[PDB]
Amino acid sequence: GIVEQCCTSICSLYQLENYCN
Amino acid sequence: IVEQCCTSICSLYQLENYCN
Amino acid sequence: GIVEQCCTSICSLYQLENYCN
Amino acid sequence: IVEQCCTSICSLYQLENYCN
Amino acid sequence: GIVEQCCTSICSLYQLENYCN
Amino acid sequence: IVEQCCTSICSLYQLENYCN
Amino acid sequence: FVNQHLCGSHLVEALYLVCGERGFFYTP
Amino acid sequence: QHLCGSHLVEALYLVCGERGFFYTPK
Amino acid sequence: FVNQHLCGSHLVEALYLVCGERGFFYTP
Amino acid sequence: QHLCGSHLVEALYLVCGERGFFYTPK
Amino acid sequence: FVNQHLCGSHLVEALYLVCGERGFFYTP
Amino acid sequence: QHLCGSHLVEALYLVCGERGFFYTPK
Ligand SMILES: NCCc1c[nH]c2ccc(O)cc12
Ligand SMILES: NCCc1c[nH]c2ccc(O)cc12
Ligand SMILES: NCCc1c[nH]c2ccc(O)cc12
Ligand SMILES: [Cl-]
Ligand SMILES: [Cl-]
Ligand SMILES: [Zn+2]
Ligand SMILES: [Zn+2]
Repeated sequence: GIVEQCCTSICSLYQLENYCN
Repeated sequence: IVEQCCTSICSLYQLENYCN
Repeated sequence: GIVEQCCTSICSLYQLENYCN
Repeated sequence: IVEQCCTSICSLYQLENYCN
Repeated sequence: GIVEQCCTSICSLYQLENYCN
Repeated sequence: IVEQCCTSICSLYQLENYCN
Repeated sequence: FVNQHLCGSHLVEALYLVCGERGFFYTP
Repeated sequence: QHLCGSHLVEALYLVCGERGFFYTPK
Repeated sequence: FVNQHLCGSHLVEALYLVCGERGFFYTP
Repeated sequence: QHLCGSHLVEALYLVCGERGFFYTPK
Repeated sequence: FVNQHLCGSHLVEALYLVCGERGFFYTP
Repeated sequence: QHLCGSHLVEALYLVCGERGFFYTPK
């Protein structure tokens, strides 16, 4: 739920990396 | 930076060296 | 009024195509 | 995709094949 | 404080030019 | 425009000529 | 009209891709 | 036009962004 | 989900750069 | 720098985006 | 500061084009 | 991939955008 997590607070790079393949 | 990253390649981690 | 229509709801592609020339 | 669209050309409709 | 000035109203180009080096 | 600005170079001021 | 300006940046980019060789017009 | 790197992802988001998609280079 | 759509445009661009050769998945 | 494809449209939006503009490739 | 972060992405892109060879500084 | 022009600035904003940065071509 990247929209839910990351359009709410400013996600970190390690946080965005959970959506890498 | 434009040599480090445009000419030669660079990581996003190498880019962390340019922040404040 | 593309700003009015399309920055309100998520316009469709066919909707955005009304502003093509 | 990067052959379909970067190397060769592709439409936005051909891109609809990659969605979920 | 470019975020403070320019994510509040629509800054002008001459306004954005104060952050040039 | 794509000759004025892609092929040849152009300023942001030369671009002001294309506005409404 | 600030959230909209930002949104305008996204729209003309969407129109660039949607319209192709025909091109488009943008106008608030 | 050729859709390469970041612009291909942006083109993918224009078409699939409501419904999600996968981006796998290799 | 309009401010989010715009935000989605920014996220897949961030993921393009963060993931590299691995690539990513995006899904609301 | 050369303003081509999507970047030319973005440059046009930086200058004219308050007042609108036309983008006609041919 | 989330709508602003997104806005920051737009600003540094505007500054890239406005400043040219001089370059810029960005700082919240 | 090569980070050039506008994409290098976007890459810089992905890494430093919380903490600010300087962009100086020459
Ligand atoms: N740590 C900030 C990285 C980042 C760049 N662009 C973003 C967009 C949304 C987000 O939640 C986070 C980001
Ligand atoms: N159907 C979604 C297409 C789309 C892509 N970017 C957009 C920006 C605004 C909008 O209203 C719509 C869009
Ligand atoms: N005069 C509008 C120039 C402009 C382009 N992009 C922008 C983003 C934010 C802003 O405050 C201003 C701008
Ligand atoms: Cl935005
Ligand atoms: Cl490019
Ligand atoms: Zn590009
Ligand atoms: Zn945006």
